[PDB]
Amino acid sequence: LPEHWTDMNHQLFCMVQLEPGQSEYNTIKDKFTRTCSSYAIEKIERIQNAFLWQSYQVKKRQMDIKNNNERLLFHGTDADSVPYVNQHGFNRSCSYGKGTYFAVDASYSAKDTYSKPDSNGRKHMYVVRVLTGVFTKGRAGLVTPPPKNPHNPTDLFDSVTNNTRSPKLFVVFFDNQAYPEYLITFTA
Amino acid sequence: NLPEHWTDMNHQLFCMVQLEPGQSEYNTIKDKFTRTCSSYAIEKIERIQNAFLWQSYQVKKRQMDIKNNNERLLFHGTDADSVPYVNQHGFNRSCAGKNAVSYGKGTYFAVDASYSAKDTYSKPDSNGRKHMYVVRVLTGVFTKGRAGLVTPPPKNPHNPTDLFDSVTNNTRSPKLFVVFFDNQAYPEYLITFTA
Ligand SMILES: CN(C)CC(=O)Nc1ccc2[nH]c(=O)c3ccccc3c2c1
Repeated sequence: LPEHWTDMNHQLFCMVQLEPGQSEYNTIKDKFTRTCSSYAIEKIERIQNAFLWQSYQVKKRQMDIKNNNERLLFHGTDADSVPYVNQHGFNRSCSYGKGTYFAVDASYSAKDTYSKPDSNGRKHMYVVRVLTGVFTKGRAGLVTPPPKNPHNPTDLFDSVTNNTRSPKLFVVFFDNQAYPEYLITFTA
Repeated sequence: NLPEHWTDMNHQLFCMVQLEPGQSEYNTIKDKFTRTCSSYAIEKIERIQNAFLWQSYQVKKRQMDIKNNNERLLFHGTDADSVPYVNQHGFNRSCAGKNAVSYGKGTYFAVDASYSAKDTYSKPDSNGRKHMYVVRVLTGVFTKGRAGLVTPPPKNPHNPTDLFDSVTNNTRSPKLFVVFFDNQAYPEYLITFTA
């Protein structure tokens, strides 16, 4: 488990609210305001999920071995999906393909369509480690990433993007490819 | 890290190992198959040695043993065309076929081999070969399913994140299980058989 995590008293999951003014809080704030300077951050929480982390890191080492595979991306969701995501992560079962979507810019996940405001006006987006690895442009109807070689349909790309030259979003089609690291609660 | 009974796979992240009849390993799998499919003939049995699928699955199994008898050895019949993909990548619910009677949108596994042996599942290729996997499936704690499930239901309606590990057709007498997550099943053997 990461050293910068706080003690979880032999628990496997906990949300650790960050302290403003500290490097950790500010680093995340900086990546958000970089494109969302008009929004007001209410709080930032470090998601400490021992189980999700384990599966993700296993996935990461497999990808490093099989091929710079990790990207820090954004994911805005409604309030109701937050509890599930904290515990279980991102599910494709819940358009450049039918997987989970993650934005390069926080501005993109800030849209009400994504970070849908709750009755109190709060919006939610995750700061996510995503295993984008080797990618290709996507297309609707993808249920899995395309094969690197059409004549070896089992060697797959790790993710897809909207535009390979200037990626603004990535899509992953498997469970343990995204780790929600922080949850940003913010308002207008 | 990998099972010590596995053949060397040097430099391979994966390989299919053909089993020898007369062996406990081959014979036992044959016995579980013929237990309900005595009318079919087994062409061959291959052990699936997938390093990555195994690692992920075992991490997932470790986690379900802590959170909660979570593993079942079940059958999965597929067409020939899905074999290559399942060997490398395992079972995908996004590519999963609608079951005749549906208890959710995930990958299905049978208790009896007789069930998976139906042409609708282990579809005969042009040569008449049928295919089914022997799978280690993390069923864990389960409940009766229902169509339109995209994940397992919560053990409790008011704590919607604490989920069941799988769903079945009948809790008292389970003949099939459905899993909705990627590494809850490891394809351990591939049974090729004929009429
Ligand atoms: C039908 N979908 C709109 C359901 C949904 O929840 N989508 C969703 C939900 C969250 C999303 N978060 C993102 O950062 C993002 C970035 C680029 C493109 C999409 C997203 C994004 C999309």
